[PDB]
Amino acid sequence: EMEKEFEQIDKSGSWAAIYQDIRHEASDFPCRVAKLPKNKNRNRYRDVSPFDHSRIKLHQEDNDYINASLIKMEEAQRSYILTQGPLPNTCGHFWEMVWEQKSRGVVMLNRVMEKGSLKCAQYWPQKEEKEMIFEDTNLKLTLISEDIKSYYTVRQLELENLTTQETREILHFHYTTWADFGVPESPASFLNFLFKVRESGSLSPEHGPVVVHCSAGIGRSGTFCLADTCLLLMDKRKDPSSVDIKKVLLEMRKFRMGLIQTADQLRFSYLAVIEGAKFIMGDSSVQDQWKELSHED
Repeated sequence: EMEKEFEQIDKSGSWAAIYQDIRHEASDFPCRVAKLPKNKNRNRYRDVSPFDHSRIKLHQEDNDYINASLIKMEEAQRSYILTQGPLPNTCGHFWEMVWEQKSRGVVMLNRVMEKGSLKCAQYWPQKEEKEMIFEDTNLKLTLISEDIKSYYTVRQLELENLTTQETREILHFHYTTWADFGVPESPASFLNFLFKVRESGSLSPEHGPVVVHCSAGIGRSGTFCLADTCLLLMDKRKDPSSVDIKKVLLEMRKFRMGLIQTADQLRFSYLAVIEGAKFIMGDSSVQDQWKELSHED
């Protein structure tokens, strides 16, 4: 039981040792494309790169590189694209990826400005009447509407391929109070947000993989994906005891390095999965309780 092990780790005060064990066991695969000289200005962080085997390729002749990884969870049958916060020169690439991969939702777990520094380009329009055109990838992006809550904002965007005039609705789920190298305010607040993404249809198999990013796309992004996958696995046979969280994280780390950046994020991941199990195991009313506890307005 993840709960029985959670209590053991807490009593031992061994979250740091557990977390370092995962670091030591994690997969190591080449990132040769990411390290090519011509891609240096496409990477936000020197030490966060996509593995070659799992990287998303842009469908263009010139340079197909974007710092983005396809995390394909075979047993859970869910996929995610994890990517860095777009740079000023990679916003067109970012939306090209969204188009080519047929994603329906973008989950953003950071703010543009965090700890007095710019963590992410302003890659979507903040005003309906000021749309964005990405000339390098021939895409147009319009803000359609916005639903602002206390700690998160949901936006409806229209993405248009200008070459064909095809248009798609993109949902943007923006968690605005989650500090880098931090944890959410509560399991309830995090799960309320996760179930909002789930409820929108953005995670469903008829769409492309959801795009998840923070600044580097590994820490907060890893926490989000790990909790979601763990809850989905539990859902499939109604068996909380069959879910080994550490092994799920290690499986995810076969597809992108560094997922979950602190021991307390790992610890939080356990808390979120343990609490979310109440919903999975038949207590539907807990979802309402999360929404109230989250004080979203």
